[PDB]
This record gives sequence, C-alpha cells and structure tokens, in this order.
Amino acid sequence: GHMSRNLLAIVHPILRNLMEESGETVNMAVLDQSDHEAIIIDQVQCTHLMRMSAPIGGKLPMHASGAGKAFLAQLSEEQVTKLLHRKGLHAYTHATLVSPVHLKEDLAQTRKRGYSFDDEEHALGLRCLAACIFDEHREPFAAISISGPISRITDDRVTEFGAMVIKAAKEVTLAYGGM
Repeated sequence: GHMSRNLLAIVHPILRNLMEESGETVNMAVLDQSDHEAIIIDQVQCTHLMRMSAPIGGKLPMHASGAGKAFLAQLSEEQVTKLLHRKGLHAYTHATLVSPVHLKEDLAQTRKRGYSFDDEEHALGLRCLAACIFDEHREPFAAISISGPISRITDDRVTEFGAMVIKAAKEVTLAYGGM
C-alpha cells in the first residue's frame, strides 16, 4: 500500500485526536520497502514547550526508533540480519539495542505486545511508541507513533500510551481501506 496525499488528509483527524489524548507529538511514517527506511510524512505537534519535533521527510533509524522497530518487527530474522549489514545497528545511546541478540529479542516482545517501544534508544530522554498501519495484503506500509520526553511519558503511562497508538493505528488501517 502507498501513502497518497489524499489519504493523509482523510486520516489527519486521527493524528490530531491522538495528540490531544496523549498530550504528545504524533507522527505518521511511511515504510520505504526498497531502501528499508522509516520516513516521516506527517505530524501533529503537542503544545508543550519541550517536545519532540522532527522535520517532515525526516528519516528514523530502523533499529532504534518507534516506527523503525515497529516495522523491523515484521521481518524475518534473515531479513533483519540483512539490514544488520545492509543498514547498520548504529549506537545512538547506551540504551540502543546495538546487539542483535537483545534487538531481535525486543523485536520479538514487540510483536507479542503489539506496539514497539523505544526507551531512550534513539535519543536521551526521548520515548516513543508506534504501531503499524495495514494495507489490503495485510502488509504494513505505514506506522503511527507518539513521542515525548520521559518526564511526561512516565513508566506507568507506557501501557496506556501503547493502547492509544493501537486504537489509532487500527482506526487508520480500516478507515484506509475503502474510501
């Protein structure tokens, strides 16, 4: 499935809603199946002075980011192993899953859990939760995420945050099909 500008306008209402509810910046990122890259293509920023603010068109690391890992957690260990050298498991922070053992392990927990979770892996003090968007062939082509500072995305809101992003992704996957 591809991301048409038309579809974005239809779904925008979902990103705005998740923003108000979570109180954090919301992003929509598309999966580049040719280059294996998570590209931000939409965003609704929260109003807090201190917040996450990525540039539209910005890329996200596949192994150390909400959207990245929410995608990576869809590919086989062989595929993953490919991107290990294909892309690169760069070390953004001491928490970054630089070792494929742990990574693949977290990737596993992601599918189980439903939503990815970057805990200060992409940047110090940043938390992120993402959940894939599905086309017709049940293929994940997009990912919706909530990213904010740990000071506000507290440990006891993680699950409540992970649920919000499921409810919003589901709402996009369905509203998508048949329009």
